[PDB]
Amino acid sequence: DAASHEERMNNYRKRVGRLFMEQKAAQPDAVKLPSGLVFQRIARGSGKRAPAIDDKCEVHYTGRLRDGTVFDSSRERGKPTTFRPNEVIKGWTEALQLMREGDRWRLFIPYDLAYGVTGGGGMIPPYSPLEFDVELISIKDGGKGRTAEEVDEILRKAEEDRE
Ligand SMILES: C[C@@H](c1ccccn1)N1C[C@H](CO)[C@H]2CCC[C@@H](C1=O)N2S(=O)(=O)c1cc(Cl)cc(Cl)c1
Repeated sequence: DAASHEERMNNYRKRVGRLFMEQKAAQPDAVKLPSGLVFQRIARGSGKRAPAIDDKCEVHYTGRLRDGTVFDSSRERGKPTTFRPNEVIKGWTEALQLMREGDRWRLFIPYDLAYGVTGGGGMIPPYSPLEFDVELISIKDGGKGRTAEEVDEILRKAEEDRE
């Protein structure tokens, strides 16, 4: 019945999403944080501060589903896409606060740090991990969050803690 089929499909989505996240975490240069957020660095920026929770950030991004299909991007929006960490999904909240201006990272966000069991916007199904290419162009008024030194402490610990 439709209700048992819904349960089966959500168990399927949960299982294959977990597989995706384990594969991305296993990449030789991927870094996994305690929350389950995984990232690969693409470029290192020259900025010296990360944004605070409420700093306005201009981000150039592309979002992909776990099959690789692009579902959103700055390019499609036309105008500059700006966000505060406290406005966005938890995986972005966490990543932005560990990025400085000019950083470009590939994020692999487990479903519980994205849209969870609900999904979103009619194109992100329940239980989806998400992949993003994120470049932090600028933080309005410079950045009031972590210093580069503090960011480096956190990210070095996560590299060193790799299982
Ligand atoms: C602000 C927040 C949000 C979510 C749901 C309702 C209202 N606001 N939000 C959306 C922004 C786009 O404004 C975008 C980029 C930042 C991360 C994430 C995000 O946290 N997504 S997204 O790429 O995952 C995404 C999700 C959906 Cl539902 C649809 C699309 Cl087209 C793209």
